Amino acid sequence: TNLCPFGEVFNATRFASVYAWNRKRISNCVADYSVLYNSASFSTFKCYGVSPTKLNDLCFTNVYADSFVIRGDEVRQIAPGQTGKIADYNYKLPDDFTGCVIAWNSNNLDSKVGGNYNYLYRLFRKSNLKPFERDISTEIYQAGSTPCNGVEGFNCYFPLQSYGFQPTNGVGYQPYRVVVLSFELLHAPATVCGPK
Amino acid sequence: VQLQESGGGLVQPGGSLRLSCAVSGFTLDYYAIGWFRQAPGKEREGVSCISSSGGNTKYADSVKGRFTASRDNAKNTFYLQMNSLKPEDTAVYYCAAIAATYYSGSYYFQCPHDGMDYWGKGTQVTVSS
Amino acid sequence: QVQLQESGGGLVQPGGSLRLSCAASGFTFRRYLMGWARQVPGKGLEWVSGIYSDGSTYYADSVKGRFTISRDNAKNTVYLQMNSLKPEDTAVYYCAKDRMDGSTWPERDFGSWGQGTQVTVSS
Repeated sequence: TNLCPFGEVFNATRFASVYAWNRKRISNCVADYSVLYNSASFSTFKCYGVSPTKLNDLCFTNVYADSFVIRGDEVRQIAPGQTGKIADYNYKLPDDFTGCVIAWNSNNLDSKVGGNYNYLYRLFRKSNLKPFERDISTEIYQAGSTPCNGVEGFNCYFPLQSYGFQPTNGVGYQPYRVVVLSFELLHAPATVCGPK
Repeated sequence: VQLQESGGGLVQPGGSLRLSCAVSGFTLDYYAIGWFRQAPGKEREGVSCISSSGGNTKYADSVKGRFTASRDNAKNTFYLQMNSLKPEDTAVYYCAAIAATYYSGSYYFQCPHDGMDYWGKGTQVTVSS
Repeated sequence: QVQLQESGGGLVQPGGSLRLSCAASGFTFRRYLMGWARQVPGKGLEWVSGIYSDGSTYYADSVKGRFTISRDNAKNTVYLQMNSLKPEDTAVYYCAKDRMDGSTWPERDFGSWGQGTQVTVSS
């Protein structure tokens, strides 16, 4: 019985930044959700609209896997009805989200002495991001009265900000990898079910 | 990491001052140091922002031409020289640090208010006669 | 708001018993998941054990049998007791306050983190 390749998502060598969050579509397979529960890496496993036990007994036409990296104290923003810089400007979940949120500490892989600057998050935007939208524009954002023409000044900010992950940083500030599973059920054969 | 503020004083109009900010425990290869101010009755406002190297200095329009930001060559201490002070400049001044942004082979050193990671305790500066 | 303090540990012989203790003031301790998490140097955090508000207990395969977790009543301290320690346990142990009330078995969200102490098992 062919299984859903969850390993290609969780054990990916490189994880995309939060602003440019990577989405993989998983379809037409069977997935055993109990390799997830019975693991100790995952510090955060929370579900909305469904119950972990039910997952084995249900079927879904398509499962989406959104993956990215954020700060520890920012994981609380990956939930419906939350606010903050990440939830407002980078990744927003709809109010009726039905799925599970999985996160684990990745300090051994994404930090380096002196700081790892390759991970960025969006810090400025004209309006709040609509749910499941990924704008990756990098134009200069004008925050003050002075008009901006592409030269960063006191009132002309580059919209992206590096995290600067360090190993010395406390657990609250260490990098966490996040994977969001979304369960949509369309009008189509549901070939994602439980293995029983 | 610890941030200490010093040099707060009372001076006559037109006088000068020098604020110091001691930077300790930062192992980051590239960071930025910003000076902010908070006046009575108003929100916090940016005044200055400098690179760790000290090559790039950015000043707000109000303070431009009167404030000079420099870094010592033998210590990790950053200075904000304030000349020709005006009474409206009275406020509590805060030292703050933030990581620099690396993108596509170019570094940016900015001081966005909401992005600062560490703050100092601040000192009051009053300019009266 | 919430403070977690780690007490115990140090240098223990193999087979030694160490009783780790956290105390948390600043929230109603009675109904919140608590757990101990291990960070062996060279790896990421691993969730050893935790206890829910209703006494449901969770252990890891490595520590199953070896460890016991206790949640105190009329006190805000959780106790973690390790026996027959072996070199593989040399690490730092943290305490964690789940961010939602009345959780069940597979729902864990450890937002708050304590300043974990280091446990050394040499000989």
